[PDB]
Amino acid sequence: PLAKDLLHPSPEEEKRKHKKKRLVQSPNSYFMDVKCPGCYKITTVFSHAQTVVLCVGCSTVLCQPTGGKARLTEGCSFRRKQH
Amino acid sequence: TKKRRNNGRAKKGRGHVQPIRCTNCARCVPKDKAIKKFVIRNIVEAAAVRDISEASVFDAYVLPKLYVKLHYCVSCAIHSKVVRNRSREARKDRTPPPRFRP
Amino acid sequence: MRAKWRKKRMRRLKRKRRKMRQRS
Amino acid sequence: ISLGPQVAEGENVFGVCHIFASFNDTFVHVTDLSGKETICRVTGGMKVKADRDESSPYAAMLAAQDVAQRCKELGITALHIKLRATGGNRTKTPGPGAQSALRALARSGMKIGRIEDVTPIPSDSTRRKGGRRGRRL
Amino acid sequence: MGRVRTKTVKKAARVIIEKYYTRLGNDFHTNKRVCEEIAIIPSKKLRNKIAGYVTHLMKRIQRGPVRGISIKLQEEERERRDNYVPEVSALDQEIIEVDPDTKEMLKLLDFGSLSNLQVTQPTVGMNFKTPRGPV
Amino acid sequence: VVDPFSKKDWYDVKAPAMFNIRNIGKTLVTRTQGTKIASDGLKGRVFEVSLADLQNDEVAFRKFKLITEDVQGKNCLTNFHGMDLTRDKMCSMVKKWQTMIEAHVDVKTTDGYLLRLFCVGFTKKRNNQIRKTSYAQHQQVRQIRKKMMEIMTREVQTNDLKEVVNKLIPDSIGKDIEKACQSIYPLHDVFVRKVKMLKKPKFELGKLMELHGE
RNA sequence: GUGAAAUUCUUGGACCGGCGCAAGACGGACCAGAGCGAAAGCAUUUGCCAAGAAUGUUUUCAUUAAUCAAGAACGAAAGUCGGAGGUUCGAAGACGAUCAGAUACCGUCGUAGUUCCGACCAUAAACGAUGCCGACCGGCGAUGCGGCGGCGUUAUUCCCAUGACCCGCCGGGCAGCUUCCGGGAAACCAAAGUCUUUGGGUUCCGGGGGGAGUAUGGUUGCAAAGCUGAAACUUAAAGGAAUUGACGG
Ligand SMILES: [Mg+2]
Ligand SMILES: [Mg+2]
Ligand SMILES: [Mg+2]
Ligand SMILES: [Mg+2]
Ligand SMILES: [Mg+2]
Ligand SMILES: [Mg+2]
Ligand SMILES: [Mg+2]
Ligand SMILES: [Mg+2]
Ligand SMILES: [Zn+2]
Repeated sequence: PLAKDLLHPSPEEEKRKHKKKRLVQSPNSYFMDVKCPGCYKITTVFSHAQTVVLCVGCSTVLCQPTGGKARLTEGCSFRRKQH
Repeated sequence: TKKRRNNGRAKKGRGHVQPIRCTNCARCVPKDKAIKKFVIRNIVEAAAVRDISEASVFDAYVLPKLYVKLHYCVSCAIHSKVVRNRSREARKDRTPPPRFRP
Repeated sequence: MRAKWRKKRMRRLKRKRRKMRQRS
Repeated sequence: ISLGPQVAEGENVFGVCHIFASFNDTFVHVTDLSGKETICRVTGGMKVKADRDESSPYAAMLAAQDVAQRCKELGITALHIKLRATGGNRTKTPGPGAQSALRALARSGMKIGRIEDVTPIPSDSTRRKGGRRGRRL
Repeated sequence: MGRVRTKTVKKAARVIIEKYYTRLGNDFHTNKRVCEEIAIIPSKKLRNKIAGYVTHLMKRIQRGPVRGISIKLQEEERERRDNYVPEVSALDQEIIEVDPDTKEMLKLLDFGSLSNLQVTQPTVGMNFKTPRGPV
Repeated sequence: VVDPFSKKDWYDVKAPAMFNIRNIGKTLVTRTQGTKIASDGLKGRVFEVSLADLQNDEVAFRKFKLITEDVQGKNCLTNFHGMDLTRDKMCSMVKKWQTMIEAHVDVKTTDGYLLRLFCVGFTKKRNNQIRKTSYAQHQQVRQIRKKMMEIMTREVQTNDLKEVVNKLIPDSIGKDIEKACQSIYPLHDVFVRKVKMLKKPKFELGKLMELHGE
């Protein structure tokens, strides 16, 4: 392939490439909002949280820090923020 | 001239590999350099299986095997004819020789 | 001569030379 | 009297045969079932007088034949096998006399039980003799 | 033991087969009697050696298609090849077993919704690829 | 000059009640002379005897020791001394492209017998696996080793030696070990390769009689 | 025990079989063109002590960096010093064989040593015979670690997580197969390429073969020795890679 359009890559190969090796850098992480059952507060947590996030209104754990991505405690709902 | 790319051994990302003694002449040889043969021989000769089966106190008795791992230095390996010299192109192949089942 | 044995011979000779020099 | 055990006909008595089939010589030792008490032991070296054939298959054949004759005369009619090589830090393959010895024990009419390799395998041994350059021949 | 025919006799035999296949029979002595007039042979020994190889070759011809050309076998070969079109097309299947993914490809090629097509149930397991190494 | 075998008498050897084939075999000893009593001559003998000639239709690679400690009449009374596997089976079980998890633990029974149990564990490649090797990571191996070291204790501590003997006859310990570790890393070929008697409790006679009798 | 023997141990029970006791080495098979470490090197279980890469990261400082005379740490084996221990193996040494001779290869015995602690030495074909950092330049299938995404299978449980396989993707590694990328004297090398179309940064280092890694001086060392290191003289070749032939116990 001697004529690859390096300057309009389709989002597929753009997304599968490494974050720094993208044409313009884009973090793979994001922010999500998490819903503990029985709580009204909408807690915004990092998708790669390294710490134990907690509800200020109830003593329960929300995400378990893991290698790359925080693992959300079961029974919790989450949706993407602004894609 | 460099005869073999791997220098006649399998040591790649290591500095030192512990040695073993050749089973034939008791020469120290690096473990990956040595030729290893895993011989699985019947404990009895095929010509004596019938005699042992007839002289057995059991009816369906399976013959035990003989599980032995052999290490040769390449001197003994070439001398005992387990390995052979090959052409320059044939040295580039690593496929084990065929079993010859029929 | 194998280079190792030439080296060993030369080391012997150097020891002897140092000995004779020390005797003076 | 026959110097034997009081046994029936449809059943049989079992001894233990230790074949130390090294090179340079072979052993056709036969003991009792516990192994402490021995019945008869003949070697290939006591059946040839040439010192070359002490590990030859024929010497083991003669020794196994005489062990069989002695055991039958005493009243032992079945044997287990515990084959052994030199072992230790030395070689693990049995000598040439193992095969002929076992074939002779079978052919002589003696019955055979469990066959087992009991060669002394080290979890790790001392330094094997010969030096790091081996046995130059 | 020491009965290998050379190129000379073999080539002469093949040439007279491909020239005089019609005028030859399975007999040795009949085939040795034609080589005097269909050729010039300096020796009687070489003549009957060629005759024997001709008998062998044409026995093989009657048994199979030897690489020495046989005109009749050429026409049966020809009529096999450039003929026998079956009455029904081997590519006119009333139903064709089709991938859902290739069905999606066909509708992206505007050829979805065709009656002769049946959507195969895609397999499950993804167990292709041979096991690596021995065992 | 005369043979010593005219001076030898024959004795029977009896397995415990744990084994249905009680009749192990016959062993001989020299008759009694002087102070050299034959009773002590029988005592302290091991009878390295298999399992299939002790039980009925079980595996042939299991192997038992059966020390002799008392003789009465023309019979020897034997008690469990240790079990192990055959050379052939053990060395066939080891294969390349898979890891061996071995564990040992020293444990005392309820009645004072002290035992050293050794266990082997082999990693099983899945039936649909394409990867040539089936290796477990070091922490996985450590977890399996700790799991089996934990589980062999409670099969020995809380209970007596005779039922230990008849429960390692089917190697239910090894089957349980295989079943416990599937959630960590699948195993396939798990046996208690060896046990060796370390200490014994003073040889109570009544225990021996009820082990042979009822 | 050997090719064959012999030295050697043996009716005072040697070899062999059994049960124990003790000692010191060594951690088989699993063990891989696999992992880790700056290299040397590192493989029985468990615990403890600190340490590290890669990965992950919309964390932080903001050029703090790369390479490096002098200098410094570590540095296989062997060797040296002091103290324990000395099973096996085994320089030196002794003997038996072999031989024309055999100060050897072979067999038997055996000191130092080989093992642990402490202290030296600073050398190896210490090799990838191949400096480090950075960028670019073909493909393919694997493999180790980490992360991400998915048909399905399996393990408990009632399901998801979590493991074990399957299929891909990314980052860092150990490598492999293929290629008229290109390079080279070629062997070969995806680096030994992007070098007469010669310049990314930087350290060391060679100038025909011997003499010679010698002499002398300096310096380190308990020593053995290590670092630095000539000249006279001699020589027309010495070498590297491939081709053909001859020869091969
Ligand atoms: Mg060469
Ligand atoms: Mg090295
Ligand atoms: Mg030779
Ligand atoms: Mg050292
Ligand atoms: Mg000392
Ligand atoms: Mg010795
Ligand atoms: Mg630079
Ligand atoms: Mg010069
Ligand atoms: Zn060798």
